[PDB]
Amino acid sequence: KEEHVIIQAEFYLNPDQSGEFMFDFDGDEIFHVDMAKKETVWRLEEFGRFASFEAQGALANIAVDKANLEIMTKRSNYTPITNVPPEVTVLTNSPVELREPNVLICFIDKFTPPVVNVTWLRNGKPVTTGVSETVFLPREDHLFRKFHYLPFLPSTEDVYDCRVEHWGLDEPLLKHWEFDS
Amino acid sequence: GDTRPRFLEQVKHECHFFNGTERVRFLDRYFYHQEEYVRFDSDVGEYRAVTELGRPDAEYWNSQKDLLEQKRAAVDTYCRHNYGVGESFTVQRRVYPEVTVYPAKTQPLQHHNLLVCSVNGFYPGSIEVRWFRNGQEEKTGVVSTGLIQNGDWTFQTLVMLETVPRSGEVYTCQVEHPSLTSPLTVEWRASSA
Amino acid sequence: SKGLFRAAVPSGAS
Repeated sequence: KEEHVIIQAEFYLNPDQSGEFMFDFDGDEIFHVDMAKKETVWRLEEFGRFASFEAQGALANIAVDKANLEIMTKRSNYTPITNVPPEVTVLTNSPVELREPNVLICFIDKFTPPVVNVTWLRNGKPVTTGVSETVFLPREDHLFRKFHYLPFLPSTEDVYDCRVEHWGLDEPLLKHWEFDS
Repeated sequence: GDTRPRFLEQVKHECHFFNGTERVRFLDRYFYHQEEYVRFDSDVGEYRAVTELGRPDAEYWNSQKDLLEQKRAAVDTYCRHNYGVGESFTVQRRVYPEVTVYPAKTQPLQHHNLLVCSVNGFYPGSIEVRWFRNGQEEKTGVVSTGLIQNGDWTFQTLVMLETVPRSGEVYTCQVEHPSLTSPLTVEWRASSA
Repeated sequence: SKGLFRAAVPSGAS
């Protein structure tokens, strides 16, 4: 079996008018193009010291993908995508000790289309401070996965949730986590 | 919230590497929703429709000589080239695991428990994790999560062991990984603390 | 020492 796989993955989605361009090495992201800022964004800052990417070239690809999409939509008799709702798992970066810096990871798996509303909740109230997310990552079955990250100091007093909205779900899905004692 | 029907184009240009770069396979794959409709596979050397929806594309693109020669060069111009650029921080990347051992349920002795071995932060994915009771490996009662990808160029795995500790016992979790030249070992001795 | 990643380009459909 094969040592490694490098996949350049693109999409465009209507009517959201939204698109992605990203590189992937064995299921981890090297970088993507922020279509908004028109900039290359390295998943790790270190990758940028070693390499480069002409972001304008990504945007051209996307325009071709948009124009193709229009054609494909017609050709299918305007048959739309079937929602596949996501699986969600929450886990810690390292094992949990009180007062010891850690990170909650929201793994959102096996869904399409690539639109999700995600929110970290601490005691039922949203938290943006210090958080981060990946773009939508390709899967071999042509669905998507995505991660979100929340830095936190563990506590007996706090509870946390990962609240995921997606059109394939009737209701928002919360995945719960709390200090385990 | 938004119940408007949606329409999705994906394109995946894939380079598969075997034995370093001594065999490379290039796939150019087009998707409508999740359905692959047309692909170019360097082993075939022309575009082939996967679904009837792709015939018009396979037939049109295969009539373009420059296009095909261009896709036929992709093993070198695209795949090997990019393998070159990224190799140093991808193929060569190695981060050490961190190993922590603890019981999951704070129970007394001669009572069932799960000793957890948590291995964290390592790259690449391949790893092996072994539990010993005294000096004897135990493959029975090993409950594992498997390889978990954290999405940030690190993995974890949690490997638990079903015990019934009595206090004259020592348990050890042993980790091997390409970043290490010797196993990381972590002990847990059976007592009240 | 600083290499450039090349993008593969999708073709325009019929």
